[PDB]
Formats: sequence, structure tokens, C-alpha cells
Amino acid sequence: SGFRKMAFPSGKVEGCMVQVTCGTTTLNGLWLDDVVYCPRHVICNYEDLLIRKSNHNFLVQAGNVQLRVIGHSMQNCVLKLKVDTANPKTPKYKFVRIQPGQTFSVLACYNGSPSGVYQCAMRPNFTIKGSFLNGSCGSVGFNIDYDCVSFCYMHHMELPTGVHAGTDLEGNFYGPFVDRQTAQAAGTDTTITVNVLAWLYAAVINGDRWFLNRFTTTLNDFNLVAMKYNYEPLTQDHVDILGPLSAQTGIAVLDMCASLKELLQNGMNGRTILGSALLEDEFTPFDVVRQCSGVTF
Amino acid sequence: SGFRKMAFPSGKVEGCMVQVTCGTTTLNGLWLDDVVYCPRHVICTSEDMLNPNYEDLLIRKSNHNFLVQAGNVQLRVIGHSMQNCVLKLKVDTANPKTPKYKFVRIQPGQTFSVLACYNGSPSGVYQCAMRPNFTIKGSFLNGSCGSVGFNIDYDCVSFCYMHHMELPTGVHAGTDLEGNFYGPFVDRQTAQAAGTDTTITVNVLAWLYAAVINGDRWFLNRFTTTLNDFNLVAMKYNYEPLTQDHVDILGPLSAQTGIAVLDMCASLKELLQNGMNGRTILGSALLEDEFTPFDVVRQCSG
Ligand SMILES: C[C@@]1(C(=O)Nc2cncc3ccccc23)C(=O)Nc2ccc(Cl)cc21
Ligand SMILES: [Cl-]
Repeated sequence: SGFRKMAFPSGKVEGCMVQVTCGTTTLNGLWLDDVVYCPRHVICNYEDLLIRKSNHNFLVQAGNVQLRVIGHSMQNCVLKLKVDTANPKTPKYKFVRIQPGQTFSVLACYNGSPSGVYQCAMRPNFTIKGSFLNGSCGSVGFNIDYDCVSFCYMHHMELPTGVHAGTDLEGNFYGPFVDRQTAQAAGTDTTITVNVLAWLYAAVINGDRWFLNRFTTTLNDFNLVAMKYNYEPLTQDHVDILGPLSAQTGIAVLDMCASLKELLQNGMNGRTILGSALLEDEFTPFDVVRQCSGVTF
Repeated sequence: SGFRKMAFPSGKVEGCMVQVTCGTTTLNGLWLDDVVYCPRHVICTSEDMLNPNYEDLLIRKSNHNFLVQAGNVQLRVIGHSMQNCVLKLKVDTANPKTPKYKFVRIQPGQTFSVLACYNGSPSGVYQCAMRPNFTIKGSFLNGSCGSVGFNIDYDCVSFCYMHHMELPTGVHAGTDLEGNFYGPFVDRQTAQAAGTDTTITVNVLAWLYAAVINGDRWFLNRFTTTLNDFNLVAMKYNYEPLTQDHVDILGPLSAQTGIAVLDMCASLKELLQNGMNGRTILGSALLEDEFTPFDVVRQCSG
């Protein structure tokens, strides 16, 4: 029993974190093979700023050992520093771009030194509600699938509302954001409906059935209610994805949708679901199956 | 900005997790130097669980009965001793990935990260607090025994918990790494219940200071309270008595925000009386009690 916001073990990623210094700016780098990936704003027209830099201007540090930079290129908003030493601790990895609603683990780092690990979700507005201070830039988001680390996020900036914006590891931002000091705002956020439903199934699995009802709804009627409560549209793909949880608990997806419709119109009424007074939307249907079945890495 | 339930990076601990098999029972072990620490109930046969005599069960076991596995490599057990409710298996190989470590016993209200493992393989990491009733509200399935709780302050890993059992309410009970249980619990299948839980008042106040630091002041008020009057109200909501030690511990947060501890205590009393009124504090509709005053300073400043 128990349901917790659980991150993937960060060990495979810790072995990659390095400190990248360029002039006054100090942030984190991801050292994979002989390349160190970091936000391109470490140099701060990035093509013009980078052409003025030499390899010895980038001081890379892995523990107490300094890596010597032998090349530098830019791929969208990420700087790829070619180094002389290939990281022996480089895990099996892939660079994946995640979709909003998908969750990942963030290894927050300051001065190439991992300080904490937390779970979060790519919000529908392409921001993440992270926990970052100055020096956290270059901190990465990842998932582990068997023995392979899928890098999906690299932290770049904090928006004025306290939410965070970053890129995939190919330097492509999530959202309509740019990497410079300018007026940028996080768009109106929405709740990840498929994730709330997954968390309601986890609650059922954990012996919390008060919110269940004899009712079931149509996908059209659920989406009409969901749009009114700033909830993401639930697709037939989402219903199919919730299939295993629906099978395991005995509550059809549209039965749990009638439960969510009642929770949205009526509220929790002094009650909690999995120790929460709010509808949690940062557990995907896969996170619920992984935690309520015990998959290992 | 941002406030998250943040666990310590688990890497230093992952390198220690091993699978301990003794007969039918398979659980996790913590391999530090040439010793593998695991719950002593690994020697029990379920029908030797209501009233196990571990000294009698262990005297019957030999070193080759304990199959220890670190990855695909099998460790050879060369000795075995028992220290309270933990089994210490002396192995022939010292773990090269052994970090700088200490065994620390924690007090209720203290938090720690848990690296949940199954078959000596880490599956997840989460942040926990030792509840005032000495249980933890973990996320554990069968086969998670031996999973450890830790804090990684500086470069040293302080091991504070080893998972042993799940109580009938779904909460978990375990020991420090010296095998001493937290709480009035025993490693027996006998009827054991978690005592009435309470809210860690010092941690709620710390989380309210984190909220002030993050620009959330809606809950603040023009009132102060005596410490006695705060506890009289707090006790009625099942909140732990706030001691002068707790007030002293909150001193730095009070200094940083400019809100005296007893004024933050008046805000808390008001939140207990009124609730949130559709509002949230740091994305929560409930008063969070699993962030110590130290966790708040670490996450908000360094
Ligand atoms: C092995 C066991 C235990 O609580 N294990 C578990 C530990 N943690 C989580 C579990 C979730 C589901 C099932 C079993 C879980 C048990 O089933 N009875 C019993 C009695 C005494 C002790 Cl010290 C240990 C146990
Ligand atoms: Cl303590």
C-alpha cells in the first residue's frame, strides 16, 4: 500500500552532471559520451556570441576533474561542448521529446552537483512546476525504461509566475518560449484529465472508493463538462490507455468519468483522495501501473 | 521559485542495494563495505512469524543458506550476526560503490528519502517523514522489505530507516540501521496497530514559512499567540505540541521572512479554524507536514 510522488532512481543521471562555466555564468551540463550538453544561454544573437568564444573559454568540471573542451557547436537552444574525455559512467540513453501530460524525474543540480530529485509533469501549457533556484539551469528531466535513460528535458528559465521553461535535449523548447530576458508568460493552464483519472484508479487500488458512483457517462458529455472545468479533453486514446486500470479495478473509464464529473461539480466535501484535497494530475496511467505493480530499474 | 517534495539523489544508495534470499523469502539488503544489512525476518517461514525465536532460527542457518545477489554477481556469505531486528551478513567482497555513510536514528517529524527496491533492484525514490506515531506513509508492495530511508547531507549518506513491515492501515513500520524499531512495533505477525497519528506542527509552520518565501501571504494575520494558547488550540486539531525547541529551530525562517514564530502560530490557528476557503498554499489544499524547517532552508536558499 501507499501512493507517493515517486521519481526514477537518479543514479544513472548523477554520473553525467558536470559544471559548465563560461565567464561569469555557471550552470550544469549533461556529459554523455564525449559531449557536454548545456543551455546555450551560458555564453550570454547566439551564432554571433558563440563565434567569439574559444574552446578554452568553456571550463567544464566533473567532480574535482576538469574536462578540456576540444569543440563546440549549437543545436537549437543547447550548446554541445565536445570534450576530450568520454564519460565512463555514460548510461544507455535516448533523447526523447515528451508530450504535455507526460511525467518525468528532475535531478536538480547546482554547480554540477545533484542536490535533489523530484517528479513532475509537462503541463498542457508546456511549463513545468519545478523547484529551481539560480544555478539550476542545465538540470535534466528523464525517465527510465528498463536500463535506458530517456532524457526529455533540460531546464533553461523561470517564468514570472514561478513556473519553469526548458527544452528537450535537442534544444527545442517546450512551449512558445525563447531563451532571453523578455516579456514571456505561461499561458492558461489546464488539468491533465487522463492523469486525474489514473490517480482515481490508484486511489481505488489503495482502498479509497467513496467517490465511486453507479453512473457512467458518454465521452462527449464528459468532454463538455471537462472543458467547463479547465480540464484537458479526454480522447479515445486516453480511454484505451486507461484500459488496464479499468480492467484491474472493475470500473469502466466512463464510469470513473461520471465520478470525476461529480467531483468537479460537487467537490471533495471535506474528504481526501490519497491524502489529497485536490485532484492530482501528475501521475500518468503508466506511473500508476508502475507504482501499484512494482516495476524495477 | 517552486516548492516540491524533493528527495535526495538516490545514486549513492543504488550502488548498495542487493537481493537477499533465504529459503522462499526474498527481500533487499544494504551492502556497505563487506556487510549486507537486511531485516532479520528474512529467516522466517511465515508459519514461524507470529512468535519467531530469531536466535533459535538463526543458529540453524549456515552461511551458504543466505544467497546474496549484487546485479548478476552472487556474493559469498562468510559470516552472519544479528543486531536487534537486522541481520548483518558478512560477505567476501567489499562494495566498491560504498559511499561515505553514517547510521543515524531519527526522531518523529524528521524527513528522509526512500529508495524503494524489489529483488535488490531500485524502482523508485520518494520523500517521507517519520510520523509522530513512528510509522511512515510509504509506497511499498510485498518484496520491498530492506528498502532504506536516507538523507544525503554534503557527501555523506545518513541511513535512518530500513523497511520491515506494513501495518493493517497501509502505513509502514521499520527500524534504524542498528535494527531498533521506530515505535512500539515488533517483527511479528501479531496484532499490531499504528497509534493515532498527529500533524507535525513544526513542519507545517516551516511549510507556511516556505509559502511566505515563495510570495504567498494570504494566510498571515495581525494576531500573535502565547505558545500555551497555540498548543491548546493545536491539540484540538490533532497537532503535535510545539515546543520551545521547535520555536528556536524556526528562528532562521522567522528572521528571513520577518514574521515572528508565534505570529506564524497565530496564522496556523486561523487556518485550522477557517480552512483554505478554496485557496491553496504552495499548490496544496491541505497543511503539508512533511517538510522540516531544515528542508525548507535547503530547498529555498541552499
Ligand atoms: C512480510 C510482511 C509485510 O508486512 N511485508 C510488507 C512490507 N511492506 C509492504 C507490504 C505490502 C503488502 C504486503 C506485504 C508488505 C507480512 O506480510 N507480514 C509481516 C509480519 C511481520 C513482518 Cl516484520 C513483516 C511482514
Ligand atoms: Cl531527527
